[PDB]
Amino acid sequence: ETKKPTFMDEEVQSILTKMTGLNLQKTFKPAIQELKPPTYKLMTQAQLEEATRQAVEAAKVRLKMPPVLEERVPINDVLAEDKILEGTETTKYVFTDISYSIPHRERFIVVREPSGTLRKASWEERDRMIQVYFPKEGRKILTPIIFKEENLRTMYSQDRHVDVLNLCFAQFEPDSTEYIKVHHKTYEDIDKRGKYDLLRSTRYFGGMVWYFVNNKKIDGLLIDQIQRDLIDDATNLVQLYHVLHPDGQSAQGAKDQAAEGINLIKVFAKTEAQKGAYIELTLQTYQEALSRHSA
Amino acid sequence: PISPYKDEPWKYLESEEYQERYGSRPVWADYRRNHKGGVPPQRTRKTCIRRNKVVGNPCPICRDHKLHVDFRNVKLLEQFVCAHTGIIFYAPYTGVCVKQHKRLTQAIQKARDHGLLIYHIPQVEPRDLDFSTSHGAVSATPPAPTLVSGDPWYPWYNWKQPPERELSRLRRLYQGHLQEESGPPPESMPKMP
Amino acid sequence: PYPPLLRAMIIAERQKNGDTSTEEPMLNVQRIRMEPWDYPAKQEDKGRAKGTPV
Amino acid sequence: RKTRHDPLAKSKIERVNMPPAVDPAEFFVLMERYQHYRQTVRALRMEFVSEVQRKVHEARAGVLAERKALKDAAEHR
Amino acid sequence: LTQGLFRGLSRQETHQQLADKKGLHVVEIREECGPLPIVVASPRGPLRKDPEPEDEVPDVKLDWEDVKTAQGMKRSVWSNLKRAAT
Amino acid sequence: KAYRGGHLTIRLALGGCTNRPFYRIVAAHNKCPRDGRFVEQLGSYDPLPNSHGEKLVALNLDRIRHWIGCGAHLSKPMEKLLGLAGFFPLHPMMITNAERLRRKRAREVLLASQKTDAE
Amino acid sequence: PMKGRFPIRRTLQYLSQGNVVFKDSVKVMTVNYNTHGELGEGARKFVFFNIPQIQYKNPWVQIMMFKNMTPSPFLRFYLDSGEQVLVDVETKSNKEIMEHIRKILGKNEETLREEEEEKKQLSHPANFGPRKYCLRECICEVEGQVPCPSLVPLPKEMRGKYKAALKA
Amino acid sequence: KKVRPRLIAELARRVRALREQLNRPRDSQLYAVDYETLTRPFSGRRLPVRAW
Ligand code: FES
Ligand SMILES: [Zn+2]
Repeated sequence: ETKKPTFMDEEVQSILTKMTGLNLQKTFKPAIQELKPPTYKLMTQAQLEEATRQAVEAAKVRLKMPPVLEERVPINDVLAEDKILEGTETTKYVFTDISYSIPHRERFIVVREPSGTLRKASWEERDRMIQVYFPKEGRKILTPIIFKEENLRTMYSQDRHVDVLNLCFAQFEPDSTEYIKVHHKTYEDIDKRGKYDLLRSTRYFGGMVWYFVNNKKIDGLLIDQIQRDLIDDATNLVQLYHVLHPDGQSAQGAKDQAAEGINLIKVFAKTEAQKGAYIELTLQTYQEALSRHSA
Repeated sequence: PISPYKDEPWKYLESEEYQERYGSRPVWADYRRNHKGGVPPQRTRKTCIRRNKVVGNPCPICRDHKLHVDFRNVKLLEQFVCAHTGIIFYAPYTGVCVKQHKRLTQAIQKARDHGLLIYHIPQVEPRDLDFSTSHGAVSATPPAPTLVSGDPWYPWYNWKQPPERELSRLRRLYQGHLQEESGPPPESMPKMP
Repeated sequence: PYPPLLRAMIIAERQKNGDTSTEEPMLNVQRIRMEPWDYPAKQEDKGRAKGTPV
Repeated sequence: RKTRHDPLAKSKIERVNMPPAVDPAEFFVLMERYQHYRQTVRALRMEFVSEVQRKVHEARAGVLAERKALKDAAEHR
Repeated sequence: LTQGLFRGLSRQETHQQLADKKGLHVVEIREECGPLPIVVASPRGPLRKDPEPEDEVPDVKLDWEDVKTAQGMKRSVWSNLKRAAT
Repeated sequence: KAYRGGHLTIRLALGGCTNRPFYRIVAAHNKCPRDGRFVEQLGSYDPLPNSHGEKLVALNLDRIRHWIGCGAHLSKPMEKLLGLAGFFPLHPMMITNAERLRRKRAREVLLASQKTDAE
Repeated sequence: PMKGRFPIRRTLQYLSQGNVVFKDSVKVMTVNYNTHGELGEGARKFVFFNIPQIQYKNPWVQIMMFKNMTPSPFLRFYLDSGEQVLVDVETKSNKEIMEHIRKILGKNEETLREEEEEKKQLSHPANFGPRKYCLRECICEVEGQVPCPSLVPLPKEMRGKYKAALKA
Repeated sequence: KKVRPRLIAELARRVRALREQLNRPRDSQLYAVDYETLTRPFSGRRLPVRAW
């Protein structure tokens, strides 16, 4: 019938890509790591334009937004129950098929409990064993202590939200509960303190827009874009909101009035936006300043 | 010597007694080792304090009892880390003893675990190419018949009492070397009350 | 029947390849003719004691 | 360990290892378990043996393999 | 040693002189900053429209000491030693 | 090296330090030393429980099925690891050793009960 | 400095830049070039720069050179089946020659990646052993597992010295 | 690479194999048994207790 666009649709990818923008200075910020003496080349105006172009192609590969998944379902499956083995052992065995040419989500990992029950390993146990025999740089077997409440607040206080997302992407899987909680908590702190610029020109901006839209918290973001002369992104945010929520006061009103450009913000501001008054004032200031420049 | 900054060591670096002694340079700047030759030993002394007794030329950490190596004193731990590569200097670089260089590396790694010290965190790639849990390994498997009826996987797991004619053969086969016949085992494992 | 794990890995290949079936995988033990341990062996392939009288 | 030429000890000269006692019930039940267990494993072994024979013959004499050997020879000409 | 040190440190060509000499952009490539081209110097005069002819093999005299190190062949128990700060 | 006769076997190769054993599953010739030369490594076994209280066992099933199809044998401890996993059936003596333990513990409950009852 | 003209040729970084990896058919490569003549200029540069690159990638291939035997230069390959591949290289640069033999007798990029991929499967990360072959030697290097006794002494209840004493 | 011949290693090998065929023990010597000590006098080995 009518399916609502997903996070990986070409239409949504292009919208979230444009909002993110491209900033080479922040995308390729000098890393604090082991250094080497740089290399120099004598280039022309055209050779410099091509090199700057190849950096744009490589930055769009570094800004690739990770896919957004739903919380994976627990694993509760028993392969066999051998009651004769009950009481013969004190601890449980964890068998792990280790074959190189197998994806880790198709890999068999079972557990023989002391009750003789041969079940499948839980998600927490699968991801742990896959790191013992197929280690990955950045991931640790034991959950770090940085992802705790008190420690995460410290990182937020230093405006290191992109660091928390990079730690979470290297330690947890996209469909894990911790990957979702840590991401969602970070998104809620930005909206509270208006730090939307931090995630700009990164691969974590789209996922942040996708969370506010589905939970209807685009008021703060929509304001920031207006305060930065980014109306094109501000209008695309309302267009996206209407798509995912067709049966909304703003969506229905827009169709009736056929609002376009700045009008969409006004229609959405009064009907559905919680901070309708503040938006109109902010949008008002911008439109006045824009008129002066046009003169 | 009882330092007043024992519990709050970060207050000594932001005081005037620290500025009048070190200034803006690190604590290990005006320190030189006493060794024979131009090339120094590749290891520093184990410790500058032996049974509450300090050596003639203590290291930058052992000479000032008000400098406490804690994971909270971020301003002191930054003097032992390169601001361009984020690498901890080896002891011969600064001149600290092995005992304090082992305490700094821990405190420096404990502050990076609490988010107090800034360090480079790369942007890694995903572990898996696909994210589909459409496989038996991660999903439910059709319970086998024997599992639904509460039966063992193979019939010969359970005890089966053999005929009498077969025991007589064994008794005849092993005459004078026998053991008391054992009956069917209990259904479940006993426990000590 | 196949043992627990092997059975679970044969049913997953079916579903991965697309074949949909509810039949149980089972081992054909009819070929395996288990003979008793006291069955006469071959004496024409058996060795002999060496000539080292003690 | 010892060799054939090394002699025997004087403490093992008058030694007789008596066989263990037999439980008629357990002995018979356990004598059938090995009979089935070993029959179930003899079939598994034959299965795996057929898979190693297949792949080898497939590799040197297969459809895909012979479909690529002709493509490489046709591209050479 | 001293008369030669001051001699080579005074006859070194900067990035600005090089650009003016060849009328081309001097771009800096760093591994830490990825493929981003950093312009360190540009000519004040007319920028040339033709590029430098790419050379298949450069006829530049090498130093066996540097080539022997890059190939993991210069063994020495005195190099890369831990020393004090300088 | 060439051994007279012999065959390939999938056994356990002890490792680790004193009071800290760590076995590594390997396919090696029958006459070769325990911890000597091997053909391939097919897994590992850590007897000592970890922090989570679980014993880890790695198995390269794809390769264990290859060597069993090439003429390789199995050792008793290794046949008991494949039965605990579900790859092989429960070894007959894994079952009988459990029955012996049951009768043994039921024989101790009597004496314990009699003492508390009689005395 | 390094002796000889164009010393960069005698470097591992330059010898590994060759992109001509012959197939299994190629067994012998014979080069016939003239020392003089404008037409044979490229053949001389091909013997001065690239033959080192070709022989380094194909060490089991015999390469024999002949001077001033014919009025014009040419290449000739001898395959294992008995077939000969004549290649006139007159009025051509060394790059055209290096690119031409790569198309008729050299392997493509698809055939190379495959071979490399096979090697990656020879070093299983799960395996434990010496640093030369494996990443980890023992499983005590894995956090969570019991550490080595050399670093962290084991509990008195887990040592065979006291297990025997406690029992007797 | 020219191995130096070992002729005595081949001479004795032939002699041993020959003597094993001319001095071979018979079934009367090999499989004899003393019914009091229950030992084969040829090798002086006791039979298993279950065969006595
Ligand atoms: S090396 Fe792993 S236990 Fe000693
Ligand atoms: Zn000290």
